[PDB]
Amino acid sequence: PFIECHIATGLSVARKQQLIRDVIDVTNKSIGSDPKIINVLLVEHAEANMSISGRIH
Amino acid sequence: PFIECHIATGLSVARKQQLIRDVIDVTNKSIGSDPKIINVLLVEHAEANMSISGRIH
Amino acid sequence: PFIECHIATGLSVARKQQLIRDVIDVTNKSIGSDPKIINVLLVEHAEANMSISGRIHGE
Amino acid sequence: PMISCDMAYGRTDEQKRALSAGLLRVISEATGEPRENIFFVIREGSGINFVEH
Amino acid sequence: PMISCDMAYGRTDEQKRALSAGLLRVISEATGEPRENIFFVIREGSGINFVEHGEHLP
Amino acid sequence: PMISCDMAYGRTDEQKRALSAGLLRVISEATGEPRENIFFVIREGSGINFVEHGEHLPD
Repeated sequence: PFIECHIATGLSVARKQQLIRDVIDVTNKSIGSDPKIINVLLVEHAEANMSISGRIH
Repeated sequence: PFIECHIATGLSVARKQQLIRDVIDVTNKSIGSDPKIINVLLVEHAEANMSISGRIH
Repeated sequence: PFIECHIATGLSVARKQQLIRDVIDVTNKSIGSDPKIINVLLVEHAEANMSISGRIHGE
Repeated sequence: PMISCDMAYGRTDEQKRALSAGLLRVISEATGEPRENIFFVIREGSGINFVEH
Repeated sequence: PMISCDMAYGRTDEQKRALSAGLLRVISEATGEPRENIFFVIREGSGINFVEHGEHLP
Repeated sequence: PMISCDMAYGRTDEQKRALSAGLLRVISEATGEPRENIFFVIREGSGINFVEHGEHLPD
């Protein structure tokens, strides 16, 4: 499977690598996919480029 | 809903903010979604990274 | 159709432009689409932000 | 431009046409690109496939 | 934040609930953002529509 | 790398195989990544779900 995650800029590189690791872990544990077949893409954006729930930053 | 818009870089912050406001309004008017469930992601790209109508920038 | 390609940063602009040409051609030849309606987006990422096959950049 | 909308299944073809007419207009007016230059795809799914708040 | 997962048909409602809950939890903890600030969509397809390790899926 | 193709329903499995082989070859060659490292998903929809050159597609 392919998980694509869009977050705000601001996390450290360490934190982001831990995030990816943990995405892989939780995907494996709930839908049962082998880590070998799990693909993750983390994309960071400026807050101004995102609207959560109709809100303007 | 989640509306993801890929546009060329070049707009002002003010123009992009209005664009996100306009996307939310349109979505709410046309399909009836509460702005509270409307999520918008605006992604800007270099013209070289995009082709529209098969055109190479 | 719309083809979105996520690759590592590192390609020259010339190389990226030909890649886009090549995707358009492959798509036209396989699927029949008029090149004028084949839309391609190339997105470049830091290696650290991609995991293929459960792998973490470095390790 | 390329635009996508992921949303719950259930909207009518008429509602989808309204959605696209609005989004095409607003993206076209903001970017200055002609409507013919803006690709749009709707992806639908059942409720179990969405978590919205 | 926004999260999507493209995967094959066949996961149970129970599995999709576990997935969304697990994903929202880790993204919320990483970003400091509440769960309600995190959109999630699962997009399903049949085997021919996925190529993994260079082979179409059954 | 990760590649997606959003296109109208109706393509045969043979066409989808041609499309994937072509994309994986061009991306692999441009990118220097092995074919096994290139994940590809095809997403299909009905005509009303696509707007190309200003118009919703027929089926």
